[PDB]
Amino acid sequence: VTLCSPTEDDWPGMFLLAAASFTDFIGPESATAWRTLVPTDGAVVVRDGSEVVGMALYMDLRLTVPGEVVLPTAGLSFVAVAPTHRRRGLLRAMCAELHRRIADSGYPVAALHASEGGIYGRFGYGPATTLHELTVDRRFARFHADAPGGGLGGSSVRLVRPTEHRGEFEAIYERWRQQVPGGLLRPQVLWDELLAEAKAAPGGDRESFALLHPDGYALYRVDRTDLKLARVSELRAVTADAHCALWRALIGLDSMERISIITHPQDPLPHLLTDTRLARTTWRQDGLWLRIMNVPAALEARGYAHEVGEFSTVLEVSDGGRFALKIGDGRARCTPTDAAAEIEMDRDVLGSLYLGAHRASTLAAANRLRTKDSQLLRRLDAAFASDVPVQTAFEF
Amino acid sequence: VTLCSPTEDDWPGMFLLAAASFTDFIGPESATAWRTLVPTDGAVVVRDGSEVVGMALYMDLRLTVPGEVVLPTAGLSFVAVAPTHRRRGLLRAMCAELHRRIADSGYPVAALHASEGGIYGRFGYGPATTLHELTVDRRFARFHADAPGGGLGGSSVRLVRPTEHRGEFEAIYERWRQQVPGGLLRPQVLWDELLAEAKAAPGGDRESFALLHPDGYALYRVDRTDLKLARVSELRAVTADAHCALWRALIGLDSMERISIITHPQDPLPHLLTDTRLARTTWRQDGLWLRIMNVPAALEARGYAHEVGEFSTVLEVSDGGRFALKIGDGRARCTPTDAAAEIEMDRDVLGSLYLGAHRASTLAAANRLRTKDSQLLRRLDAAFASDVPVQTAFEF
Amino acid sequence: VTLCSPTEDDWPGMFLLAAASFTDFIGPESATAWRTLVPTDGAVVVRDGSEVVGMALYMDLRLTVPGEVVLPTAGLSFVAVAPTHRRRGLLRAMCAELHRRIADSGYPVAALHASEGGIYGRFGYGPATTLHELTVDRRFARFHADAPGGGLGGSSVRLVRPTEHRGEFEAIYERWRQQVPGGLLRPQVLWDELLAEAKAAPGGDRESFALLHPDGYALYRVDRTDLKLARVSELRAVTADAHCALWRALIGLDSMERISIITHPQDPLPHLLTDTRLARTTWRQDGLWLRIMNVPAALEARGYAHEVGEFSTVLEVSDGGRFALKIGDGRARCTPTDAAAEIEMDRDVLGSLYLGAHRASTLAAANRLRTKDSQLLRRLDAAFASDVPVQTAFEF
Amino acid sequence: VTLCSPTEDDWPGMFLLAAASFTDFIGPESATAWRTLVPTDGAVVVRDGSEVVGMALYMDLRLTVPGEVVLPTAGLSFVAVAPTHRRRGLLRAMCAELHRRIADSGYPVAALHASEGGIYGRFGYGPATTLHELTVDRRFARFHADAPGGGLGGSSVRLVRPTEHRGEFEAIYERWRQQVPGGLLRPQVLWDELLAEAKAAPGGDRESFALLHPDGYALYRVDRTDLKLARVSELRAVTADAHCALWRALIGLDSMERISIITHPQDPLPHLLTDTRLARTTWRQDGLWLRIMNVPAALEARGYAHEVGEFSTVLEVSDGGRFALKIGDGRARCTPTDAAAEIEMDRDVLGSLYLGAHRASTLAAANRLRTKDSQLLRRLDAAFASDVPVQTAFEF
Ligand SMILES: Nc1nc(SCC(=O)NCCN2CCCCC2)nc2sc3c(c12)CCC3
Ligand SMILES: Nc1nc(SCC(=O)NCCN2CCCCC2)nc2sc3c(c12)CCC3
Ligand SMILES: Nc1nc(SCC(=O)NCCN2CCCCC2)nc2sc3c(c12)CCC3
Ligand SMILES: Nc1nc(SCC(=O)NCCN2CCCCC2)nc2sc3c(c12)CCC3
Ligand code: NA
Ligand code: NA
Ligand code: NA
Ligand code: NA
Repeated sequence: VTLCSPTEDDWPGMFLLAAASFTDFIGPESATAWRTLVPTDGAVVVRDGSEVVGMALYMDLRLTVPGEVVLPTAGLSFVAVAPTHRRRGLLRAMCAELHRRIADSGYPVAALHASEGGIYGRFGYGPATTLHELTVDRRFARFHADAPGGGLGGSSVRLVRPTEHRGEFEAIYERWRQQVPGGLLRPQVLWDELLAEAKAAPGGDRESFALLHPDGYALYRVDRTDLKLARVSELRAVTADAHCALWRALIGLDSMERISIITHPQDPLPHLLTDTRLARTTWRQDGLWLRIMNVPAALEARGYAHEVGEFSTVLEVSDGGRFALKIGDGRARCTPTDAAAEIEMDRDVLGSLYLGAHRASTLAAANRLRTKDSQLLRRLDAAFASDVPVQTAFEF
Repeated sequence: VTLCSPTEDDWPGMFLLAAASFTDFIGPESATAWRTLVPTDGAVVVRDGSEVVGMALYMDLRLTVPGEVVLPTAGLSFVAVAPTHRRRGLLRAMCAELHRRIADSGYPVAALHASEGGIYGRFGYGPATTLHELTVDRRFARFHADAPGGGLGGSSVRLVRPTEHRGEFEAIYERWRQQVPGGLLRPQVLWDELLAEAKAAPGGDRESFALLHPDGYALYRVDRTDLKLARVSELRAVTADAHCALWRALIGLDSMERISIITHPQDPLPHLLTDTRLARTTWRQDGLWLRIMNVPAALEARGYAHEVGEFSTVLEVSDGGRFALKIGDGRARCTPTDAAAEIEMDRDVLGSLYLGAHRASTLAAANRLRTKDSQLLRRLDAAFASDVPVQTAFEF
Repeated sequence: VTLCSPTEDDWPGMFLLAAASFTDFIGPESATAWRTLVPTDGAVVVRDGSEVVGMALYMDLRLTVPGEVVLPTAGLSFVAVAPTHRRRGLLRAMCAELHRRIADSGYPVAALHASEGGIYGRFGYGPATTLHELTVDRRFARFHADAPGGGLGGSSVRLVRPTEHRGEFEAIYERWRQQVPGGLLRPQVLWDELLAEAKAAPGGDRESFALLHPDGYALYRVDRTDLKLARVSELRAVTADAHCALWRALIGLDSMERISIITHPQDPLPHLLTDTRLARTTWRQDGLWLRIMNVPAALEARGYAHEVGEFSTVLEVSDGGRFALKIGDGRARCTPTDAAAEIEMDRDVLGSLYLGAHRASTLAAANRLRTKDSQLLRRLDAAFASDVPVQTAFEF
Repeated sequence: VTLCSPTEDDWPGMFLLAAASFTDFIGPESATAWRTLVPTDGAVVVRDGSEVVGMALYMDLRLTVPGEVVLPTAGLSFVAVAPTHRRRGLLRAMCAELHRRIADSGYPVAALHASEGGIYGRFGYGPATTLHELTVDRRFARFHADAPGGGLGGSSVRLVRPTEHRGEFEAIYERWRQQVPGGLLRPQVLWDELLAEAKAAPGGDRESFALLHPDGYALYRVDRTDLKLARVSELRAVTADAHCALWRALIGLDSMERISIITHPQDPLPHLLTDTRLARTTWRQDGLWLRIMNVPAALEARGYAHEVGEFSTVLEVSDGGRFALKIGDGRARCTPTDAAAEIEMDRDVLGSLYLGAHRASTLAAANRLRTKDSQLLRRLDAAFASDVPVQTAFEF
C-alpha cells in the first residue's frame, strides 16, 4: 500500500475503479476531455503490492468570488477507495498528499462537489453554495403586470438546436461566469462534452432544446419517464430582461404540466408570477464545497460590502494561523499576529462564509464560529455578504 | 347582497359556511376561544335577501418587528365566499370594508396566512416570512465536536406531559416572541386551545410529548400513519444552548427514523451535525403575509441595521403615498414629499421587505421594485435586513 | 442517577416513559393485567436527582422446550431509556441488575421480544424462534386430493364471536402450549386482554371473528385500510385435521382476495394446496430471544433426538463456564470440567441453538460456534434439532 | 395434431413460439449455446396440419445430490403451448413422450424450474430447493467480533472485470458444484453466455463487476432503475473464509444503500453481522423441481445421515412401485417387495425429500406422506436430511 502519481499504464485500472465507484460514469472516451484539466502531478493512486485500490486528483479551475475576482482553484474529483480496502486510511493519505501539492503549487483555494455531506468537513471543506430545485406547475403560471416583456411587440427569444449555436452559448456563459460568485471558466472540451449530451440517446435521455436570447440561454429536455415534466439543465442570464424572456418562453411549453430547474435560493422566478407559490422548492442541497488553502491570500483576494464601515479584529483558524483582519472600503488586509483572538473557527467554516452563502450569525448560533462580541458578528455578517447572489456553475 | 357587521344570530350561518369552506375547522366550541380576539366591528358578513354567503374578520394581534418593537396588527381570518356566490365581487367588497375599519382604527399593519398564494397580492399583502420543513434521518445524526452540550455532566432537558408545565411553556414563549421578528403574543385562550390538541384523539392524532429546558421547549407527536416519523409541532428556544439541548433529546428518540419540523431558513440545526445534509429541506412555503396600512408609521416604528451609514431617498408606494425616507443610526424618518421618486413599488412589495425575509435586490431583479441607482438598492438591502432571523409564530 | 425497585408512586412516571418510548402502548388500564405477572423485585427504575429516566422489568413466564418440558422463564419487557439520557450506560446498569436478580431467583433462562435486532446479542440473548408471514391469494387456492377433510360429510368448524367461546379457546391453547417448543402459559388476565382487542374500536381495528374446531381455533379480522385482506392474528391447532379444517374455512372467505398469518417456517399450509407457491412468504423476522442463565440446568432440562447415538464433548461458553457434555437416549448430563474445550461459543449462540430453530452447522459457518471436529458438529446439529417444530406463543 | 421430433426446419417456428411464450427470451443466437445441451431425440414439437403449436425438450445435466454423488439429470425446458391451442391436452401428450424417452435413456431423475407452481405436481415433479432473497441495508451493517477476516493484515479479495478472470471463476464454480447438493455442471457455452450478460447493454442492464478471492467470487451489478441497490447475481464460496471476505467487500460498496442476493435458507450472512435483522428475507420461492424417474436407482445413489442407526421399511410410491427400503451407514438398499407398505407418497413428494430441503414430518402433517409409525417418520426425517445445505446452481 504505497502512494504514487499514476503513469499511462495506471489509467485503465483507475477507469475500472471509476466504473465500480461512480454510477453516473460515462466512460474512458469522455474522460479524455476532463483529463486535459488535470495538471502533471495532479493525480495520486494507491496500488496493492498490481491493481489500483485508491485514487484522487484535482483539476485546474478558475472560480469567480465576490468583487468579480477570479481565483486559481484546485477542483478535487475522481476520489475513490476500492470496496476491498475501506477503513484502511487510504483517503486520509491521498487527501494529505494532494493538499500538500495544491498548497505548494500556490492555489489559494480547493473546491469539490460532495458525494456525501459527512466526509469532507474534517479535510477542511465547508459547503459554500446552495442548490435549489424549483418546479413550476406552468398551467396556472401568469406573469405579473410588473414583469419585463409584457408588451407583445415581438419575442426576442428563439427555439434552436444547441449544436448550431455553440458560439453564442459560450459567449453568454463567459459573460455570466465573470460577473457571478461561484462562476467557473468552462474550457472548450467541456462545451464539446455538454453539446454531445444534448443529442438523444437510444433508450436514454431525449433530445435537448435551447431557448436563445442575446443576453441569456436555457437548455431543457423532456424527462425520460415523466413526459409532462421539462427539466431545465442550464439557464444562464446576464440581464433581468433575458431571465424574464427565457421564463416566458418556458411557461409557453403548453405540452408540459411542470418545468423543473436546479437554481440558487435568490432566483427571482417566483417574483415574476402573480402567485409566488406556483414555483415550489422541491429539493435543497449543498452545491460547491471550498477549502481555503491560504487564509491571508483568500481573505485579501475577495471584495467586501462597501456598506459596513472600517473595522479590525483578530481571526484564529484552528491549525490554520492567527491573523489581524482589517476590512474597509470593500478591501481586506490580513497579516500575522500573536495578539488575542476575537474570532475562532475551524477551516471548513471559513470555506462556508467565503462566497457569502451562509451568515456568520447562523454558524455562530451552532457554535461553529466563536466570538464574545455580537457587534463584531454583525460586522463580519455584513462584510462577507455578496451583493450578487452566489450561484453554482457546473458539477465536476 | 348587502354588507353588515354580524349579530349573534348570524354566527350559526357563519360556522356553516366555515365547515363548508375550511377542511381543518375544529368547530364552534374552539371558535369561542378565537372569537375573544375579534373586536366589536371586527367582522363583516354578506346575506342574500336569509343565509350567510360571505364573511371576513380581523383579530387584535401584537407582532414583533426588527428592533424588538411590538406593533398592533389586524390579523385577517375566517374569510369565505359561498360556492353558490363566486365571481360576484363579494371578497373585494368585504376586504375593502375591513381595510377601511382597520386603517380608521389606527392599525399600522394587517397580517394573514394565505390559503392560496395567488389571491392576496392585489389587496396589498406581500409574503413576509418563509416556512422551511427540515426532516432529519436521526439514525445517522451525530453532533459536531463544536456543538454545545457535548460533556455528559447531566441533561438539563426533561420529558414531560404538556398540560402539567403550561406555566413554563407560556413564560418561554413570552420571552421568545418579544425578541424575534414575526413573534406574536399568544393570549390565554390559545394556550387553552393548544394544550387540548396536545391530548390523544380517538382514531385521530396521538398523544403530544414535551421536551422542557429552562430556556426552551419542543412539543412533538408521532405521525398518525407513519409510526417511524416524529413531528415537532413547536420548538421555542431563547438561547443557543437550549436549541442544541432540545435537538440532542429529539435525536435520542431511538424508536423513530425521522424527525420533521416546520422552522425558518436560518435554523442552525444543520450546523449542529457532522453531516449538514442529514437535515433535508422537504418543503418551503410563504408563512405570514403583511399589508402595510400606514407607510410612514410602519417604516418609522421598526429598527434598521446600524452597519449601513446614514442615507436619504424618496419612496413612492403605488396608490400609497410618496415619502422622503431618511435612515441612519438604525432609525427612519418618513415624511410627505412631492419631490421626484427614486424608488417605486406596489404596497405588497413593501410588506415583503418589512420583516427582512426578502432582499430588495431580489424584488428589483423581478422589477417588483424600480430604481435607477444600484447604490441605493444595496443600501435599502442592508438597512431592511434583520440581525435576528425572521420566524413564524403560529397560524391564524 | 441511582438504580432502585419502583414504589407505587414511580408507576405514573414509568407509564409516561412508556407512552413516549413505545408507539403500540395501550395505556395504564391494560398495564394492570401485565403488572400481575411482574414479581416483587421484578422491576428497576433510574430516577434523575425526580422523574423516571430508565426502567426494565421481567415477568414470571412458563416456556415449553423440546421434550415437552416447561421451564420457569424471566420474560424481560418494558425496557426504556429516556431520550434525554441516551449513551449514559443506563441500559447496561439496569440489565446487569435484573440478570443478577433473575439468576439469584433460580430462573434457568430469560426471554424477550427484540424492538431492534442489534441490542440484545451483547447481553447474551440469541434469536431462538423465527416469525414467517404467509399471504395466500385465496382466489386461486385449491386443496390437494391428499389434504384431510375432502369429503363433504359436514364441516366440523363453526364461525363464532370470540367472547362467547373463551372457555374453548383457553382449553385448546393450554393443550397446544404444553406440546410445542416456544409454547407459553397464557394466564387469565392476558385472555381478558386478548378478548377485549377482539371487539371493534371506533376508527381503529374492525370486529374479530373466530373459526372454532374441537381441536383448533383461528382468530381473524379484516385489515383497517385493505378491505380485501383478512389478518389471522392467531391459529392454534393440536391435530393436523384441525389445521386443514381451519384453513378450508379461511380459504372460504369469498369476500377476501388475501389471507395473511404470522406463523413458523414449518407451517404445512403450503403443502395443503395444489400450488405451494400461492402461500408466499411476505416477511421473516426473529421471534423470541433466549438468554441461558444457568448452562448446566438448561442443557439438562430439555430432551434431545433419540436418533443420534450417545456422545461426549466439552462445551466452553465464553465467560459462562466449561462443561463435560454427555448426550444419549434423548437426555444430557452437564458437569464442571477444566479439560480442554472441543466447542466454544458466546452465551447468545447457545440461546439460538436451545429450541432447535438454528443449526450448529449454520452458526459454525459464521464462526459464532468454534470446533475442530466436523463429526461433533453433525452430532450437535442432530441432537439439538426438535422433532416438533418451534413456534412463537405471543409477544410480551 | 401429431407429435414428432423437430427437424432443423422446425426451429424457426419453435423460436417464434418461444418469443411469444417467454418474456425473458434473449433470441436464436443465445439459443445456439443451450441447443448443444439438447441430445438427439431430446425435443418434441406439435404441428397443426404447418406451424409449431407445442414444444418441449430436455437437456443433459449433471446434478450433485447428498454424499457428493453426481447423477445424470434430464433438465426439462422450452415447454410451450400456443395460446391458440390451450385446453387440448398438448402438454400432457408432450410430457408423456419426453418422460418415456428420459426413462428409456436411463436418467434416474428429471429436473425443471417452474414458470408457475400449480402445473408440475401432477407430472410427478416436487419442489426440491428453496430460493431466499436477502436484502442488506449495508449502511448499518457491522461485522461481528467472531467473523473471520477481522484483522486488517490485507484484503485477499480483488475487484475485477468478469471477462479477464473466466478461468478462475470456472475453477471455483467446478469445486463448488461438486461439493454442494443442487450443484450443476456449467459447460463452456453457458460460461460464454454468462460473461456476455456481464457487459453493459444500451438502455438495458449496467456493467457487472466481480469480487475475486482464491476460494470464492461474487458477480454484481447496480440495478437499472434503483441506483442505490446492488444485485449480487452469483456468489460461489468453497470456504467460510471466502464467504466472509466476499461479504466484507460487498458491505464496502459505500455508494449503495442496499445489497440483494438470491441465496438459500441456510446462508450464514445474517450470523456474520452484529444485527442478524439487517439481512431481511424479501422473497422466497421454490427453486429446482425433481421428478424421480427410477425410485430404486435414485434412493440407492444418494448418501444418508450417519447419525441415524440402521432401519428398514416398505415405501410405496403411488403408481411408482413398492420397495423394501433399508438405510444404514449412510447407504440405502431399495428392492422390489409385495409386503405391506409402511410409507405411502405420490412421486412428487419423493422429489421434494430427495435433496433434504423439506422434512418428511412437514409433508406428513399435510398428509402428502402417510405412515402409522411416528418413530419411522423421525428416522426418515433424519436419514434424508443433508449435512451440506441444498443450494440452487442456475436457472435453465
Ligand atoms: N471530474 C469529472 N467529471 C465527470 S462528469 C460527472 C460530474 O460532473 N459530477 C460527478 C462526478 N463524479 C461522477 C463521474 C466522474 C467522477 C466523479 N467525468 C469525469 S471523467 C474524469 C474526471 C471527470 C476527472 C478526470 C477523469
Ligand atoms: N383564526 C382562527 N383559527 C382557527 S384554527 C386553524 C388555523 O390556525 N389556521 C387555518 C385557518 N383557517 C382554518 C380554520 C379556521 C378558519 C381559517 N380557528 C378559528 S375559529 C374562528 C377563528 C379561527 C377566527 C374567529 C372564529
Ligand atoms: N409486556 C407488556 N406487553 C404489553 S402489549 C405489547 C406487546 O405485546 N409487545 C410489545 C411490547 N412493547 C410494547 C408495549 C408494551 C411495552 C413493550 N403491554 C404491557 S403493559 C406492561 C407490560 C406490557 C409489562 C408490565 C407493564
Ligand atoms: N433452457 C434455456 N434457457 C435459456 S435462458 C432463461 C433461463 O435461464 N430460465 C428461464 C427459461 N425460460 C425462459 C427463456 C428460455 C425458455 C424458458 N435460454 C434458452 S434458449 C434454448 C433453451 C434455453 C433450451 C434449448 C433452446
Ligand atoms: Na482588534
Ligand atoms: Na434624496
Ligand atoms: Na470428550
Ligand atoms: Na419392515
